Amino acid sequence: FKVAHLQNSQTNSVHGIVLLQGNNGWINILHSTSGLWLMGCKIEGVITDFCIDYQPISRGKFRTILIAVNAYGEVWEFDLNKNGHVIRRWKDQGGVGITKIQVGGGTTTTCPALQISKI
Amino acid sequence: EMVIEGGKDRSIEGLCWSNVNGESLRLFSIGGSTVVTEWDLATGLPLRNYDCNSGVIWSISINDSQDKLSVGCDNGTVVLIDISGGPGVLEHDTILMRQEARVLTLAWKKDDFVIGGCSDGRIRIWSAQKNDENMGRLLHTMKVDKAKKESTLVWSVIYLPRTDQIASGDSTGSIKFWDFQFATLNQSFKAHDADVLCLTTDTDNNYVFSAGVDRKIFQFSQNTNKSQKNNRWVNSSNRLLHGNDIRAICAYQSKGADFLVSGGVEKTLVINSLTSFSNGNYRKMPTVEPYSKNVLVNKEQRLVVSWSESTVKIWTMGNYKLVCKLTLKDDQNISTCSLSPDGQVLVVGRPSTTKVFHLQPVGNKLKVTKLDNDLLLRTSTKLVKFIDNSKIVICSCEDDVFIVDQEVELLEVTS
Amino acid sequence: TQDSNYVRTLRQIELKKLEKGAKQLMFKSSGNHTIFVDSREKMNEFTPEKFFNTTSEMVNRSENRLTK
Amino acid sequence: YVLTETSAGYALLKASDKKIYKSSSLIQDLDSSDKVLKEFKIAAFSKFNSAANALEEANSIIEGKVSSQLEKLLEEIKKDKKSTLIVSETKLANAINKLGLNFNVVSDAVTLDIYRAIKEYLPELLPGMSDNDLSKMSLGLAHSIGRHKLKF
Amino acid sequence: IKTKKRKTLKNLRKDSVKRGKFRVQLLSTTQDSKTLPPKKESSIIRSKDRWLNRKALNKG
Amino acid sequence: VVIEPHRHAGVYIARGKEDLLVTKNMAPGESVYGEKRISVKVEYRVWNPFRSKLAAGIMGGLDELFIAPGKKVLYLGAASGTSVSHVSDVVGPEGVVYAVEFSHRPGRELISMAKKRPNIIPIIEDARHPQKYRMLIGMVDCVFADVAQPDQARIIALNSHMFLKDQGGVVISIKANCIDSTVDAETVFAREVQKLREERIKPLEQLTLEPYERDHCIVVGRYMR
Amino acid sequence: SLAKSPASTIQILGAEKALFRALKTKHDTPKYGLLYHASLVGQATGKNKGK
Amino acid sequence: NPKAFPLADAALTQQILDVVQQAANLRQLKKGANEATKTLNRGISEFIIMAADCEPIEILLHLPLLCEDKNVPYVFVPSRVALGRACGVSRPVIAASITTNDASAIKTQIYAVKDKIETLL
Amino acid sequence: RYVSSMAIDNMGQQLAVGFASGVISIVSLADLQIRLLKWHIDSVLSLSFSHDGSYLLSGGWEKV
Repeated sequence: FKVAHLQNSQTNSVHGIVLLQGNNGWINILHSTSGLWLMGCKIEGVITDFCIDYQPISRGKFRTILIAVNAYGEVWEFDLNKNGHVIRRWKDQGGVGITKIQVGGGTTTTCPALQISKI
Repeated sequence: EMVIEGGKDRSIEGLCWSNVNGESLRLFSIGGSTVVTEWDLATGLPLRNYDCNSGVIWSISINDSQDKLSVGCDNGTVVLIDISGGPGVLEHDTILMRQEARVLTLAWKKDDFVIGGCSDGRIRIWSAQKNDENMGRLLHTMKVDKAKKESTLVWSVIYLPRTDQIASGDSTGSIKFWDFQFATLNQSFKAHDADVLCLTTDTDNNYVFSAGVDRKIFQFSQNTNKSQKNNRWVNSSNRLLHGNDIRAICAYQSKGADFLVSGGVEKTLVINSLTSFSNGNYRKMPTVEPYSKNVLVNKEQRLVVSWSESTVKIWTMGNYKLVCKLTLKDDQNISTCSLSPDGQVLVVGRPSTTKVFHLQPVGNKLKVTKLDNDLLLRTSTKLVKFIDNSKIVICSCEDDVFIVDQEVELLEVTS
Repeated sequence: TQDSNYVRTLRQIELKKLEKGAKQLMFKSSGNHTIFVDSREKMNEFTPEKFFNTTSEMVNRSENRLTK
Repeated sequence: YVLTETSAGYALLKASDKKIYKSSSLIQDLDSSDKVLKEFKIAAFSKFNSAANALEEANSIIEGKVSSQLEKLLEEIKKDKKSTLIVSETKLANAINKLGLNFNVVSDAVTLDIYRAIKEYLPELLPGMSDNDLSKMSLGLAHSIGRHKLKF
Repeated sequence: IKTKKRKTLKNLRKDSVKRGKFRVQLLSTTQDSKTLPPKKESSIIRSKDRWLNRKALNKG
Repeated sequence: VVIEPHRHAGVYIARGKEDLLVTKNMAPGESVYGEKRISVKVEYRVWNPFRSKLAAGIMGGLDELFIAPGKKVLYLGAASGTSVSHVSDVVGPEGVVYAVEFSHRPGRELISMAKKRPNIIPIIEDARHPQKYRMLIGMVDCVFADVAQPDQARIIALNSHMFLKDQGGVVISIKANCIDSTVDAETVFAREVQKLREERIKPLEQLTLEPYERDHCIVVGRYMR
Repeated sequence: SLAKSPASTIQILGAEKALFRALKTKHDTPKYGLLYHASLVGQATGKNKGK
Repeated sequence: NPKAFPLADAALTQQILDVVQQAANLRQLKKGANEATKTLNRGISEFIIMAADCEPIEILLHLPLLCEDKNVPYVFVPSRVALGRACGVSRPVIAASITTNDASAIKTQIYAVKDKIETLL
Repeated sequence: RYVSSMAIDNMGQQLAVGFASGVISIVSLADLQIRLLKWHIDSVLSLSFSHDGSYLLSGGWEKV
């Protein structure tokens, strides 16, 4: 699992999501306080790892992107501040057994932002 | 209007229409075999048996603009058949890039792409766009959520043109909607309890109807403006109307007609409304409406003849007693039949030949003997109706009206 | 590695001797020969020397039958 | 009352029919020729017969492998213009020179039978040539077009 | 005659008998080949209906 | 050392130290592909039932092989001279073989052996468009098919309806995998002989050539009309 | 026929009798062959002309 | 590249490169075009994998010409970099031959992948 | 046709009508299209939405 932040995008209300990597291609995203299943994102292949990217939009609004990798090397990016819909699908140049993706240089799940304007 | 009968050990699994604007209707159909069969609607015979050049056909679909024909075969092939050569003439075009498992259902996106659900639980996407670099090779593969304790088969695949999705029903009962570009799932519903054999949609793709062996018809709706701007189907409704199964479903929607038609293992047809499915009413047709009869009686001897597929049977009133039957197996298909007044000679007749049998009541049984006439043995018969005890009138399947035991002048009709 | 080279070239010698020895032999054919005929009496009869023309010498081995 | 366009190289041949155009494009089952029926039905009307020149041979070869509106077909349209007569084309994909200007063309399902007849008996009566000469000019054209397409 | 009627029926109906190394097949008729589409492959039809009547869906 | 003749002249059996099948020469002096050459004053090229496909049908026994020394034959599938060399040997210098292929990678050696033999004329166009070589030759006496494409019956039906005279021969070699794998050779060969007698090809014989090729057949037929 | 041969064959291509005697008894094979007279191998000196 | 016949799609290329990785662990592949042609000459190759990614593809398309003589299956995958990763070396690999064995642990996987290859020939 | 419960969400887009027969029906208030939810085998006694409106709590005569 990985824990991340999500914005409601009709209120400016954030809440934590946990993201579980499942069997088929599935990522099950669910609320970190109530445990309610919010959405799910399925990639095509053997899901091996995933990471969370954030991008700011305006004052006090950001957008959460799930970045999930096949074993083969093809990467899906899901916008999940709306319904968990794909916005980009690209392919890793080379790479055949893919174990771990990570982002960095901004707020990851391991360098987390304490304040929403610091995302 | 008409009925086109097939004979012993013949079935029909898929059939598609083709009407290029300005030309006649054309009706192709697969059976459980290696050929496609195109029928001319006049005679009620096959006018073409095109043997597709790879394996046993499992599904058939027609291109949008209807110049090409996909047949999806048991050895994993998808074969394109060039249809636009005129009614009757069918050419082989291209075998698409092969695979292992049999492709059980087909659909086209447009003239461009062809989607196919296979028996390994996957959904392939090939490009049938001629004069591209990737023509014929399979562009994408998607895998549905497999059953835990048995193999999964994707049974039904349609393309939804208003959005850009593929709807797919498989043998777990789950119905999935896939974004075509990015080739990936948007949302999965766990709708039925067993397989989803057939699913269809309306014109503007505000509804998707679906049905299978658990005999309920589910309706998935996207009619709200928020549903259309969010691309979110909801599992709207669910009806239980059929008795055993639903193996075929289709929809028609026009200015004075909006109905979905469904039928299955129980032999009856069911009509529902498209935009008023859950609310409105429905009509379960009778299992047979005998526009072409299979039973007639003769008042002398109080007897009645009745023919099912390739056998006739005769019984008398008294109670009742089965006096004779003719399971003629030199025959393969039956059609209409008539007895002589006085009950002497029976004549059975199909669109390929006809045959006449003298009958003699020998008591609690009959004796039946063929009487040879090669004109009858060569002629095609639709109707035989017995002018006299000897004279009959014959309507041929190629619009001939003979009088035997010779030719009625018949004027022509404005086309 | 050099005794592996020795065994490999011995194997290649026997490989080439095998292929260009079997190229100059002739093997007896074993194929399901099938003949298509008319209505039923042509099938009921013996196929009467339609390509054997002797039922003793030139019938049952097919590498070269003959027509005298 | 009809012509038919038959080729053997750069040498094209607009051979006319010994019957009507409807009789040519309607029955076609009466030839069955040994030699005499094709010899009677045949009529060598026009023979735009070029030579072993590689330019003219490969030019008509490219126009035969593509649509057939070559200069020899324009010569046939010149040398058959009587009353916008009926023509029998070989390939249906030569529709441009089939119906371009004053020629009622027909090539469907019995034109192939009459082309079987006239192609069976091209050398016996149409030219003043012999069988080895026709095979030699055919193989010269064949080697020319082969080395043209297959580069060297 | 009760225990061999299907035997003499099939042995008079069927064709393509053996002749030593050979096998003399009958060619079929344009009559049947132009009046009807060919028969279904009972292997695949049995596969599809046996699937739809598998034991895992409790029919009744 | 003793050459006996076959049922078709131009085909012989060189008996002796190796009782093996053989044809004549129309190439004076030389082999083309390293096939063995037997002289008996007169030069002879060994045919191989494994290297070639028609030789396997001859070795399995083809009685009315319509390839015969007084004809001209159309070969739709050689790709190289390894069979049409022997067909030009058996048809002799009286006739002509039209070796028509599509893939121009071994068409180089096809044209290279057609340089040496005037019997062999090549066509480098695909055999589903015979109209593109309308203007080259017509009215052959026997077609041969060795195409491993799925539309074998349609390709040779088009070539025989355009270029085969009546009552002539059709020899078609059918690979089972190029049509339908996973189902046996008996059903796919029955399906193809029915598909070919849908056209005006009366089937005469099929044989399976089993010691030379896996799951192949050679079907001969006479072109009706 | 030269193009469908591996690069090791193109190395030893001239020296067949030395090669096959040094294989049929277990000795060391040559390293130059017909390619020894190339100008680059002329520029090299030592064991790196084998290289 | 147009002249790289049969090219694999994503699922087939994923299982091809999976069997390449386990053959590399079992020391059952010859990586490189010259070693692939040597196994083609000696007849000890199960199937050939090539890369449709080399900037002269004519340094490859000669081993097809002796694959079709020994009727050994051959296939193209789109990335020489990924083929080198699968073969388990640090360089890009242009071609790789999975060698023959009869006591091999991955014999069933090799046979399944080579049947999926010879379906598309 | 007797209705024993109703609920609205925080936007007024959808509305839950729980009937005494046991069914629930979410109407979409902008266009009055309904969706039926049938689980309660006796009367529906209580309905609520979540804050985002994507979950519906229901309770009835079964103690579930």
